[PDB]
Amino acid sequence: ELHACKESEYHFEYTACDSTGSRWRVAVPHSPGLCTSLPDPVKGTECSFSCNAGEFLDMKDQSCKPCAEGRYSLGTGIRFDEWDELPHGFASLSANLENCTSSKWVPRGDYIASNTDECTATLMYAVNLKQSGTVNFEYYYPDSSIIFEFFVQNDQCQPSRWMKTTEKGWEFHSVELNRGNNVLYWRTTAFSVSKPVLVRNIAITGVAYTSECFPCKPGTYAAKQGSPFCKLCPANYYSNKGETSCHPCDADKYSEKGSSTCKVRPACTDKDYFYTHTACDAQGETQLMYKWAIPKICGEDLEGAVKLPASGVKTRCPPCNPGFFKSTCEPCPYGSYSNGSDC
Amino acid sequence: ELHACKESEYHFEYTACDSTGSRWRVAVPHSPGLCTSLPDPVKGTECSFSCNAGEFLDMKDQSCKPCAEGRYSLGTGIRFDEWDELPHGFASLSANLNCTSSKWVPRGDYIASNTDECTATLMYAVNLKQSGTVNFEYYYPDSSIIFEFFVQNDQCQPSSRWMKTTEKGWEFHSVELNRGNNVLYWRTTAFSVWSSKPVLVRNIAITGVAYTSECFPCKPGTYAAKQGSPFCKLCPANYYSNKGETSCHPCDADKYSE
Amino acid sequence: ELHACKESEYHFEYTACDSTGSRWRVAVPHSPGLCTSLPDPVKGTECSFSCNAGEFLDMKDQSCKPCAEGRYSLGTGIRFDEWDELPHGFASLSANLENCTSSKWVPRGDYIASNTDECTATLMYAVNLKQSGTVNFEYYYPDSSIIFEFFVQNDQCQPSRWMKTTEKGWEFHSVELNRGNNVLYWRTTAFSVWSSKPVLVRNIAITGVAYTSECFPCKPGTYAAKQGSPFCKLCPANYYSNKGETSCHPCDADKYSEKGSSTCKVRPACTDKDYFYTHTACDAQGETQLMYKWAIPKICGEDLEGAVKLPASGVKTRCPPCNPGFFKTDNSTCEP
Ligand SMILES: *[C@@H]1O[C@H](CO)[C@@H](O)[C@H](O)[C@H]1NC(C)=O
Ligand SMILES: *[C@@H]1O[C@H](CO)[C@@H](O)[C@H](O)[C@H]1NC(C)=O
Ligand SMILES: *[C@@H]1O[C@H](CO)[C@@H](O)[C@H](O)[C@H]1NC(C)=O
Ligand SMILES: [Cu+2]
Ligand SMILES: [Cu+2]
Ligand SMILES: [Cu+2]
Repeated sequence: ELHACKESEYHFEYTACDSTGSRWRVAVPHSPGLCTSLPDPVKGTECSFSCNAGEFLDMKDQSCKPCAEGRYSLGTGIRFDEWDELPHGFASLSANLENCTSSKWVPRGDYIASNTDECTATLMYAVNLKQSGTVNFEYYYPDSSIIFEFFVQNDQCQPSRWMKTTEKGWEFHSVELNRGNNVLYWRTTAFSVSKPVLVRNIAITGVAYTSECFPCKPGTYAAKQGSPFCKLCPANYYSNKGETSCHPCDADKYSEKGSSTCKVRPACTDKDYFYTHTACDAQGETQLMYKWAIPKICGEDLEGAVKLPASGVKTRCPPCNPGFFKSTCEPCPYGSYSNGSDC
Repeated sequence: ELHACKESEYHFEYTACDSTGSRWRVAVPHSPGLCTSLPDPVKGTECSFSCNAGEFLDMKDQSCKPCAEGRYSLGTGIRFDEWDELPHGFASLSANLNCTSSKWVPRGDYIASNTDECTATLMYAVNLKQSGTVNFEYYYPDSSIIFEFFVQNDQCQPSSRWMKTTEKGWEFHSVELNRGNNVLYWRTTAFSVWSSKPVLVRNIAITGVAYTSECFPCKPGTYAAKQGSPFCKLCPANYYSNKGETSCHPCDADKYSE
Repeated sequence: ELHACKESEYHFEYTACDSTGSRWRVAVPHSPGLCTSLPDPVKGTECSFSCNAGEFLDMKDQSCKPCAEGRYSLGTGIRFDEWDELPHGFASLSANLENCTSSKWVPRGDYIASNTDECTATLMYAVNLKQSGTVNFEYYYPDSSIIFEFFVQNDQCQPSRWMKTTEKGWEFHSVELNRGNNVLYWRTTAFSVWSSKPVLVRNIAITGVAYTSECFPCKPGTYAAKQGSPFCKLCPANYYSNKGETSCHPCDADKYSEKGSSTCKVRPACTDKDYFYTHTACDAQGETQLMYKWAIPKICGEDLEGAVKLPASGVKTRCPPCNPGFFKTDNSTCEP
């Protein structure tokens, strides 16, 4: 009476994991009572198949496929790059150490920000790692006035906690996590003897045993298949969802790095160009050569825009730097002093 | 904020046929709100692609596949081999020429006509999307009863009318049909000569209906060996089988089976 | 490489209806392979959305819009107001009643006409109503010498069939139809031995066919003012119009226009046939004055040369004796 469903009406699904850990790849119709003669169940993977980053589990043949072009999988983990609001699951508990309740870890923007005043602002995440994994987050440590603590309390609530200062770049941090219900804690306190502490790209690995491919967000492009992270489109290039490559933008429009849509180039203003003076010539006269800022996003064709002023007239230089004798001054050797005219 | 649609979620489907006949193979999630970045629509068959008996339409590559072992497709047609009750769509209307009781009685293996002098009409109003034929096996043992099978047209205009005697076993008959809503009539009126054996009809097969159809598992007691079978062969006596079997298992020594 | 298509290329369309009756509003590019990231298909209406007369189904939002000005939608039905030739789908079958094959429903013009001679001329239409609907047709029945039969056959070809005679106006008729492949019949028999007057049928409108129609620009000579009009009103006399016209454009004085005329026609010069003579009532002295008048639909200009003017008349001429049974007074105004 019923049909014999083709490949389009029956989908593979895994049974409930037993005590030993065996699963059966049973065939299930998409809606009840639509077909019979389903394919016979076969042995599934032993409840621990974890596809690597950039891969998804194909049910037809139980193996990790390398995904498609322009799409990312994030693997058996999650990421918290967005910080417009507090991401779901994060608890921004703030308590006075002994009102600072209004002072807590605030979602400043692309990065979260710590409280500058003297208070205990804890950012806590409670994630149940089904598999052994690690956490990778980028933390900015501008000043030593506010201390940074990152300790993952374990499954039994059982507890090197302090993070060293970061210079120059954002730096990178990573700790190991076990299979227990690990609860991550990000807390900062100010001694009030300021510069807030910033956190970006919280990456927790070993969560769901399997993920699914995700289209690249606007402003992001992925070229090769199986990309754990979808790269960012360069400046002056726009993009959309699922774009394999960034489309070049028009000349009259300017685009920032990873921009969803192009923005019209405004007319150049007096603020755009900056004055400057170059070195002296053979006669001792320096020529001033006005320059535009390298993030030049304005157009000369548009009316009402001040052009780069015509400069370069040779103007006699003042006496050269002390300790330097000339008109290309060279460093006078040690043991001789110069005021700019003679050494 | 939606995951890219995997091969297992989106199910290819054809758009509504336009006036010219162009169709699009749009990709649709099995339930709304699941996927994004679905495969792009492509041109489909021109609203008239039909797969012969024993084949089905595979949407992935728009062509006819040979089905599989132990399954019959019936093609672009229907079949009414079962007669335990009156099949759906059949109107066993009987008009006096009271004879309300007399009509085409649906015996299990075959349908039997009336024996008395009452006009019993077995009507089937079927809409044929494609020009096809109707085939059936009619038993006509006695000539006192007159057997008429005439095809009415789409505009109800009448359209060889009578049938010949079927001596020496069941015979086979077939007439052509048309694009319209042909309405088939089976009628037998018995002359009151004070004497008859009712006319018997089996295996009504109408082709050209509903365009492509899907494969079905073989009915119990019937087996199919190779893919593409338009019908499941009957298992030999003393042997038995079940649904979907490619062969008939032998039976026990202390058991018999027709 | 392909780029995401702006709203100028992808058009919303409905997938094939399933057994339960659910559809998906898939966004389909106009030409294959031009874009990606198309809008996600959403749930459609349950395969039975029927916009009323004067409304069209908007794909952007699944609701019935009131159409635009100057255009009609005809609703979920069809109309057969044109009868210059036999409309497509109509079978004017003629058969002998027992050679009368020559007799059939002739498309005389804006109306169809039945056969005067003794023969059976059936006007058959086979329309598949996807929805329950009605048929509305105006029929003219001048004389009873020719009988009119209008019966609707069902899907199983299994059949009030006789129509009433019409006096004065064209009258209006309507019956009900089912969801089957209904076949409408219009036949006339001429059982009268001595003659005849043909039977006329106009404005056959069958509703409930395709579940949805599309707005159509109004034909020339027709204007539509309010949106959602299931018909375009005909322009009055001396007014011309064209396709999609919201209002009928007034014509020039030298040109005359019939009702529902696409283009104006130059007024010919007045001829002796245009005016008709007549005599008015008597005066107090018993003299009548004749006052020639132009015909009510007079079409001719006085300015054009070669046109005879309205002749000067009104000379008092003594009336003959008044009507029998009527006696005149001093004012010669006879009273009963
Ligand atoms: C105490 O904390 C509450 C919570 O934010 C705050 O509304 C209140 O102003 C504080 N009291 C002070 C600052 O005196
Ligand atoms: C008369 O017709 C009815 C059905 O309408 C039927 O049940 C009844 O048996 C008939 N009478 C005889 C005597 O057969
Ligand atoms: C009757 O005969 C044929 C069709 O049967 C037709 O062509 C012919 O004109 C008819 N006769 C007359 C007198 O019209
Ligand atoms: Cu499904
Ligand atoms: Cu490009
Ligand atoms: Cu066996």
